[PDB]
Amino acid sequence: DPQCSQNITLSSDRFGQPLKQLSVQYPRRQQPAINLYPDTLPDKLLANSYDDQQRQLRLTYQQSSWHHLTNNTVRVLGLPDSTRSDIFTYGAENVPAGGLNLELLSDKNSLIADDKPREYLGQQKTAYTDGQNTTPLQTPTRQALIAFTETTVFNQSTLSAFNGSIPSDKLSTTLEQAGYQQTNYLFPRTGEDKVWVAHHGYTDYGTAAQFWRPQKQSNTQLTGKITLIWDANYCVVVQTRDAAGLTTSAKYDWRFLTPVQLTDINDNQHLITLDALGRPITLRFWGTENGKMTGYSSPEKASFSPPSDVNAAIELKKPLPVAQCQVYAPESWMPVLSQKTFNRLAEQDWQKLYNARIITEDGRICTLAYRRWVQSQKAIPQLISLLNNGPRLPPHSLTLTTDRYDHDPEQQIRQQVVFSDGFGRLLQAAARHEAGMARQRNEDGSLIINVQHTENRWAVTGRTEYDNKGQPIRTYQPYFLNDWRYVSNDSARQEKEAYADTHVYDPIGREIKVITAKGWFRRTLFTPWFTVNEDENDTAAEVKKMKNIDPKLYQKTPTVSVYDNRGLIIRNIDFHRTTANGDPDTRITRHQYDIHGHLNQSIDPRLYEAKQTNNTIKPNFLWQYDLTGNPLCTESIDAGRTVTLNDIEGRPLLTVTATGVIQTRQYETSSLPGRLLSVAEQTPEEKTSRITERLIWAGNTEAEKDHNLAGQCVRHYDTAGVTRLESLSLTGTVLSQSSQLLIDTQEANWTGDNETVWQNMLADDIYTTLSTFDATGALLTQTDAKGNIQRLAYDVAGQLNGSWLTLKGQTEQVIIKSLTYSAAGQKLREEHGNDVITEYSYEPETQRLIGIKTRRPSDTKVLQDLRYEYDPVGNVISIRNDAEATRFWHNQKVMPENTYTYDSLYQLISATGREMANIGQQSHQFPSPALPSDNNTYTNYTRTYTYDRGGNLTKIQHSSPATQNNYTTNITVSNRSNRAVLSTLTEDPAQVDALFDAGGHQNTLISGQNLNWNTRGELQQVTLVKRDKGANDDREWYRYSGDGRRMLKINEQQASNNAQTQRVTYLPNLELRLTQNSTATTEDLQVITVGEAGRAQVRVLHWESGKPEDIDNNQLRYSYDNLIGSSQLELDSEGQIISEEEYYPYGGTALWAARNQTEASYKTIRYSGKERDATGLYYYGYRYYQPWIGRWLSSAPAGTIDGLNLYRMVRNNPVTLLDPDGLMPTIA
Amino acid sequence: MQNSQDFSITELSLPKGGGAITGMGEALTPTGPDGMAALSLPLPISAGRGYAPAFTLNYNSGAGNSPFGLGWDCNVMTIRRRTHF
Amino acid sequence: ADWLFYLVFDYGERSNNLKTPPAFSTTGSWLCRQDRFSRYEYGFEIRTRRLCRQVLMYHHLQALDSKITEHNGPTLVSRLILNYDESAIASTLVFVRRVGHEQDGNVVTLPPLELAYQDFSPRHHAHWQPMDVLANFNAIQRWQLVDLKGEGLPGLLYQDKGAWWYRS
Amino acid sequence: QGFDKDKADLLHVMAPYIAATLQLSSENVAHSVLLWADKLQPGDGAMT
Repeated sequence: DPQCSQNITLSSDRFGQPLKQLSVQYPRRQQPAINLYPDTLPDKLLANSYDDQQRQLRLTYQQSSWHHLTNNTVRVLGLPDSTRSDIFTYGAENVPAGGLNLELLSDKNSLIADDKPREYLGQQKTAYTDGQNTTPLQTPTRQALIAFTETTVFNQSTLSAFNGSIPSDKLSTTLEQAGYQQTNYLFPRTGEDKVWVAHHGYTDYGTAAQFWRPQKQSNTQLTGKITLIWDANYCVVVQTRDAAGLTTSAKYDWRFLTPVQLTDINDNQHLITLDALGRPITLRFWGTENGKMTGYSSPEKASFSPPSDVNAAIELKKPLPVAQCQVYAPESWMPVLSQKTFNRLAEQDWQKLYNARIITEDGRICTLAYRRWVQSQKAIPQLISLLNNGPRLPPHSLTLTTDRYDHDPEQQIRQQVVFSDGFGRLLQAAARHEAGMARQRNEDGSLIINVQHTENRWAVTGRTEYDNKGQPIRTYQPYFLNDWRYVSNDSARQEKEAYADTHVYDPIGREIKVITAKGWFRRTLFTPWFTVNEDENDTAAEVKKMKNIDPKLYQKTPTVSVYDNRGLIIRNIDFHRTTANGDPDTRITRHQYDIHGHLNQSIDPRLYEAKQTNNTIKPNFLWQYDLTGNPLCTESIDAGRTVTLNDIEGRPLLTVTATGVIQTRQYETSSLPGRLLSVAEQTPEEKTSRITERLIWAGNTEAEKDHNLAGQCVRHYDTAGVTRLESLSLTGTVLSQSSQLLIDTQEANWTGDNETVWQNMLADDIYTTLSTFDATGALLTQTDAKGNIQRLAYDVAGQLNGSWLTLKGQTEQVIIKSLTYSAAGQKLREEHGNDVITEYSYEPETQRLIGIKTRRPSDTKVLQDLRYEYDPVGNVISIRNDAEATRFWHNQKVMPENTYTYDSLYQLISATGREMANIGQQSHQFPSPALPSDNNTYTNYTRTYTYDRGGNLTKIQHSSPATQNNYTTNITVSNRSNRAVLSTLTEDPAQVDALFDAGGHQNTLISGQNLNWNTRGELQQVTLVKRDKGANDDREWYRYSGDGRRMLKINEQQASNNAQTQRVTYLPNLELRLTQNSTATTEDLQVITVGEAGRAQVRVLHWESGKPEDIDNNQLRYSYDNLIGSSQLELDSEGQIISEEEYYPYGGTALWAARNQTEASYKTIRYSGKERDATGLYYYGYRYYQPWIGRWLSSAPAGTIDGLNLYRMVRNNPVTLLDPDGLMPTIA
Repeated sequence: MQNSQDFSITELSLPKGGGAITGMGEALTPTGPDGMAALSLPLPISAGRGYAPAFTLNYNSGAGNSPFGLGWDCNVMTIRRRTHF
Repeated sequence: ADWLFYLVFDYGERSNNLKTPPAFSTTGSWLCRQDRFSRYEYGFEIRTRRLCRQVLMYHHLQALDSKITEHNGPTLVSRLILNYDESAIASTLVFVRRVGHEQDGNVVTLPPLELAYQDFSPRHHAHWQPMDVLANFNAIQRWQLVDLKGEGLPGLLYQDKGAWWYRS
Repeated sequence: QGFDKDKADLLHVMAPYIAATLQLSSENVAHSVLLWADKLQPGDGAMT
């Protein structure tokens, strides 16, 4: 089974140019009698490794031409003119015996002969100019100045990708508006029409009296041109200009012809200092921020002399008026002569050594000359000492980067040292950290594993060994060293505790075997048609020398990628079992590619079998592309069909979504840069496209330069409100931003051109946030929308080292007293303002958490104490809480651990844990917390999870014998799609699709509650209680920002005597909560959020009105989060417990208790760092999640998810994984 | 990027320092059918305007003597009478 | 005055000391090599009596930059130091160092490239080996050392009366 | 299963299938090979 391909030149010109070429991808041989495979492979592997796409003969034919400007005085050869590329596909049966070659191909009846199925792939033309005309020349000038490049983008057949959805005349018009033109084929055949092309890469040239330099350039004719202002000698570009009047410029260091002094579009200077031979030594920048100048002092004001010696350069004081000062020591590998040795040799021997070129003119020891004198027995013994009492360091460089500017009283210097080899590859890097324990570097570079406390600590990271091919063979885990100097490699290798991996490479340069510090390894087997990838569980049986899942489960369960003969992956086969002694099944995902090699379609294995049975079943995905590979259409059985058209600049102009909403984008014209001005859209039901977004862009005036806003979007009108940029930093970040939200009854339709009108669409509560940043750009001070101020501090390494909060009108509260980080920069120790200490433990061999401990140092009381047990890959197989049970436990002190079982695909099979004895059935409705006075108990439970062939959870079986909880959750899964609902909505899989809209958004949340999705696929409204035509429906509704953030959540109850409205506004660093009863405000609460949710966030509850009588003001809530950010323990300002909560793996509440009900009402972040809404639904950025099901509320947009099931919740492993904003970023 | 060229001059951006140490390289050549050892060393020639002479010191075993020492060559383009026969 | 950049080859007419950059325009003779040689394949003697000692790059900063006065001439920006292990028998390149000079006279160096060549040392290596294999190879009989049939090493050819004999 | 012999000449129908399974017979060679065998009846009965 070899793969084989061949490139054939069919014809060439008199100057050797390839006028005609053919690329041949040969088909796979059919199945042989004898396989000749190693048989370490799973059964049914080779059989499932054969595919029809592998048996195709692919003939890619390319035709081209050039210009040859030849005469007795000129000889310019090979100037491209044109090319055309077609493909033919033939079956295996069409391969001639002996394969293909030129004599067969030149035959009049050959496979590439005319009157054959030539499928067009594309064509290009080069347009030439003379610097005078705009009109393309018939032939090029000697100068070969290129005017532009013409590329064919659409065939007429590729316009079928629109699937209609546009009028025929609208489409041709739109393509012209988009800059596409219709033209003929460059290498036409009898029988064809015009195609659509794009012209791009336009250059206007200067003249012969100048050097023929480009003067003006643009990507397309739809945008403006940048102007290149050349220096006096036309050597470098000095100044650039653009359509918006935004210019930049630079002065050059003429010794190198490199820019050194640069002017931005804003009044912001950047300056670098170069040394002899051109290395950057220093960086400064300065300029304005808010109508006044700040930054680093200019060089004529702040004198600075960069240090020479590397240690001298480390032992520096704070006030260094420089950023990133570099110190280079490339000479460090060479031995040198110390003064003692030289002074002894200084009489007579140095002369012989000097003449022998051992002693260099700069006092160094020449490597080869020295060795020669040793070999010749001429070496002087006194020199031996210089090779041993001063171990050499690899050539290296030191960076000194300050945090703040010259005038600041505190300027920590981040000290970064990098070492490299003689091949230019880094060996390691290390940075200075705060005092603590570190490994010791001995005098000879030996590594001492025994750590001791020290002032001088460097975090050594990325230490790598290489094999002289640049293929790193060993990674060392990061550690702290009590020095900065390079640690010897021979020493590190024998410590063993100095943990490292091993990478075993083949002759190709691919990794075959990767062995980690634990001895576990990955293994990859390559064949010409497939790649077999085994993880650490798959190989677990071989690394035996039973505290985990029996390794038999993963024996022979590799992931295998099966390729076509073009190198594309057509099948992806997983093998699987749920029991250790089972017989693994074959779960095969199928893919097909089009003639251009683009993915045409993909099919889920569940749907595949159904599809073979019923051919009316669609693939999960289908795509259609233009000739350059831009998808024009995508259709997903789980997300609907959309069509998109971008113009010749690559920016989108028109898109239609699954639900038929047509959205178009208004951009700036060619006299302008081409920036987006507005977004407008219309639903099928209406006639006028409404403006949902409007962007006001800055120009180049002084007011803009003064606030670093030249060229920025300054007013962004969107679907929830208007965001204003008032000021940017010298470092390019936000110093001042403010906003207003839309009136609840006002839709975003920002029509006209008068902001006077736009202001009347808005509420008058304007929120403003302000910031201060250091030179690096770290946030130092953050003022929220209502004036509360967060103050941050950073350590010598640049990491947060403490935190404070000043409430408006009050004194400053310490939030964090102290922080320590691991060598890897992971939070290691944290000491809170409530005298609660959080300690983390990491497995040093894998650098991952093995436990978390939370304690009060005043009574040495451990509140939380977790341990995480992992399998060889990193799935958590057990979570154990060794802390004493809390005060909410009625005579129950012991807490058994959480046991997890996973299948071979790492889906949960089962999980155990504790739950409130009275938690009842898991549903969308959440139970009241127990109070300690309730004297409630907790029980153990187990859940079992059943999944289908597409990864959908179909059944969850809850069991807790203590109260005989027996709750069976039945999920009805579509038989055409992966849309799925509970059996309580429907039992019939054929009715499941009816419960979703065209875009895959669920229509019904729970039976009786409808879902209103807007045009953006965002959830606009949830019906909570459906009523008659008298009483209003209880409902909740939302407003979202231009980037999809929930900005506003309104909870509207319509109860006649309880029609409470909870207006929750989301502001940076503040959740603003206004609660009104049917007539007036009952509560007005500012929730100040210090730190990220899911990262032990501390919240402050500040009331301006309606504070509960049992709560003091300015209440602090300290969260102690688990492995994936779920909030389990909540403490008050003294470290006393407020609440405790456990979750089922999918986020349902298993256990919940609190000190009070009043306090319980303010806990909003519950699971994996996210807010639990009123409906039980969790909000994740761009998605909502249903924890009582274990599924997403709406499908992901096609293309954001690497797998095929767009409704799948975090790979069916919510124990260890989390997915910020609900859209796990592509690994690509 | 589709519908884009690489002949576009768009930035005056300053270079960054630090990183691995490079300095001078050694083009030790993986020669084939001739079987000879060879090494090329670059000269510090500024591009200038973008048109600059190309030089290297070429070591070629068996090359003979030269202005650059035994086995080394100046690599200057010349037309010469053939002395081979 | 007509050009912006200059590549200069130093044959010993200027200083190569690290303490100071050499001028663009210098005076003084260049220096002869010990390994002097001639070539005659063109019908006349061509003789090489010098070798390049250093290579250096200069820029005409006055034409390139602004605010430049006095027209002092091109200023070096970089140079290579070529040290040779020189003897009359042979002169080989053994050290190549790239250095630059700062405007205050300081010097920046990179780790040099060191080269080494084999040595010819008959004064230490003269190893006598008896040879039994050349049995009866007699200078005064019909014997000769010749390569036959394209082989690289000579064999022992004996020309008898009526036959040739050969040991390859 | 694909082609009805009374709508499509069975020799034309089968020539592409034996062409693929035999050693690269072109359709005219495969057609001729099938015809040979039909005329020959190379089997126990009238194997055509």
